[PDB]
Amino acid sequence: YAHSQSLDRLMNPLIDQYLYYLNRTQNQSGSAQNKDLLFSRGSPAGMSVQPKNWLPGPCYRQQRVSKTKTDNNNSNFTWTGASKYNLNGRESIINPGTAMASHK
Amino acid sequence: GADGVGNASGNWHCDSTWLGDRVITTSTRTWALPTYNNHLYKQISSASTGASNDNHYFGYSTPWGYFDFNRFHCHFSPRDWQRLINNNWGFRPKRLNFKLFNIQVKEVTTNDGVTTIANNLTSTVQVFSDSEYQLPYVLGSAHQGCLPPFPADVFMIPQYGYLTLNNGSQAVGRSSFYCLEYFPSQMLRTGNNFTFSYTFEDVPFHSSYAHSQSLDRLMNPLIDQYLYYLNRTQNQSGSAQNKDLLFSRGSPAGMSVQPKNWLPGPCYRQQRVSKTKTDNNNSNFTWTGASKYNLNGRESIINPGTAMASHKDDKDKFFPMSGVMIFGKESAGASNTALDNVMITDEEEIKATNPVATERFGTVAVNLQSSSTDPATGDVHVMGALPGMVWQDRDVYLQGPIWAKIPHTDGHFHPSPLMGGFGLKHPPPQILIKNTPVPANPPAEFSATKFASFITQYSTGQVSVEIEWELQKENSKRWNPEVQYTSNYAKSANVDFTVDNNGLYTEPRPIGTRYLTRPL
Amino acid sequence: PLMGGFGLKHPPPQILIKNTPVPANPPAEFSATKFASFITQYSTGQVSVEIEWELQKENSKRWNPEVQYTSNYAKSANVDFTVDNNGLYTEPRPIGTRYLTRPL
Repeated sequence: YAHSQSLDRLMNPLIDQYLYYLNRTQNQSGSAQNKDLLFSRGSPAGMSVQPKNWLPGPCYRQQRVSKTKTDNNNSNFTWTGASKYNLNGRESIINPGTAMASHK
Repeated sequence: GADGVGNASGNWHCDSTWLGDRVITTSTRTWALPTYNNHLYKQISSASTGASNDNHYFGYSTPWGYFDFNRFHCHFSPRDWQRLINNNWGFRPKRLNFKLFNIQVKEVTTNDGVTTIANNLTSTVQVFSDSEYQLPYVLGSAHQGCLPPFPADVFMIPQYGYLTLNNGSQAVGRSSFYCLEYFPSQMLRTGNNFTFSYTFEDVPFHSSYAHSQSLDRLMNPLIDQYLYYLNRTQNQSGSAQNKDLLFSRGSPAGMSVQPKNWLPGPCYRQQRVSKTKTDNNNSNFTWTGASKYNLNGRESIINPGTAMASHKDDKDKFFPMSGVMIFGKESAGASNTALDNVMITDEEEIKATNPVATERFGTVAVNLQSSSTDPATGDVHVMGALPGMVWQDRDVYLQGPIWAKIPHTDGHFHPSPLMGGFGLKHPPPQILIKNTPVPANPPAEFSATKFASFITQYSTGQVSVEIEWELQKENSKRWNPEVQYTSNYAKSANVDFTVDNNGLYTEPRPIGTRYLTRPL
Repeated sequence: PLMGGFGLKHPPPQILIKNTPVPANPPAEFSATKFASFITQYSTGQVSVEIEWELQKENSKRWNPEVQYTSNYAKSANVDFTVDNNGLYTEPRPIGTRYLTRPL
């Protein structure tokens, strides 16, 4: 199956949270810049900032590659700049690696 | 159950009863249900809004309201919460009992400012529970609209809406649209009532204790180890400096160097922030320099993050910028509001096993030392799971949430919801409610076009929730008294957790659970 | 009790009553702020109390008549403990209990 929801978009788009976070650390009074600590409560407007319960899957990053040759850096980096592991002196490329989305 | 119009379909059960290893909480509140979205499902998104790649969203809003009691103060009174906290090493939910009754459907006509409400007796309200978990679950997001902590407080029912898959402001093929009328639901007139029960799965006890030892200080202060370590790599013979390899056995003198059996909890570092504005770097770094995660192109701030101690030592003036629980304050506002109008939670008792959130986890060797190259040392700011690690989870608070639905995934790890509480594969289901549409007079000739003329109406009833909590009693051989949550004996203008002259219930501070002490 | 009567460790308990709050029509959009709009209403009913009193009868060997509470036989504008032309109930004087006589 495929999820019809995404981990970051799990809340109720219609309701605020009863939770707060530190929104501004510098207030705008026309005073150019002036310290301060300002908090706001979670809003549908600012989903990226609302407290949440879970984290996305583990990660071991991999080098990007384009299907159209043009986009790609010149040179032979298949081994040179590929993610790999070091077992008793010898390296082996992490091939299918940790399960990660292929392209955004 | 069901009996005429002039017959109450349920009583006011609001109580708590203590039974050795159990406690039963029972709450009743009066509620009010508006007719949402004028009976309509609406497509909603971030399109033609302020945008921001990290804030885009696609979803729908339903004509349906929903019940929410996922908050400890929905069940425990302050006094109770005190009892719970001061005497119990742990606790958890077992059984749940939900009753809905005394339904009253009012119709309101409003003619020239003169707005009058009457009883529509034959009108019906629909309710049903998502027992099969086929609706997007919103309860585990710390939203508003729970049962009021104060029993005498009437409340408004939250509107139900949900988010599906979005490619910024746009939906995809695999995006899901759910119609709540495509569920069987029970219809109620004024004399009817709805009831329902649930049993919690086996979740571990919330740890309402604090350790009276710390992971590093677990040995016998009086005795040497039979283990050795490399103490000096350069001897002092007055020869300035001269290689050498010197080993010593673990001693009480040098505890920081003794071999040990365990590691502190995982770590994902957060930026420090002072409560007194002065100490803070100038500039607006709340987003700019906040720890966050990157999910399909969009970033989201790791809010309550991995469970870490809030501030080291005495420095109670600091706190992780987005790594603690911040509560409203009744008089607090939307988005302005200063530190004086909020309450920040101090996760202090967990210092004994967990890394401090603002500081680093530790330090790692980063190169292969030798005669010709100096030994190097890197700082480690992010630390994943390690065989031998142990830790506590974030505490829970009287104004805090109780449980959250473990997402249905091919895999998860120590699924304690990150805001604190109980992680349930099958949580108390969502109870959906809704006023049934009552059409106004239609045309005297048939018309296929959608119906738009509705008699406007709302509803009121009582709701009762009863929960059975299993306690884990304390078995301490500690000789000295323990720390307890207490009220300040001294005189005062106001009494903690009461109403003021204007009759507004107010909660002084957040209260955690970890007062009693178990050894490690 | 110093004002006179029966001192009870567990007296007839307090009977608390109250009209149940009936909200007026709420906003067409959700609001977390405390609810303030109530349909104003009151209530009427009858109440009945029934009490069983144990008497301790008199066992007197006194020869001469006793003092009794009596109403004045003589003519009068008003009858003790009644209503007036305006329909107002009125209690002429206080009446204690101690009329019959027991020896010490």
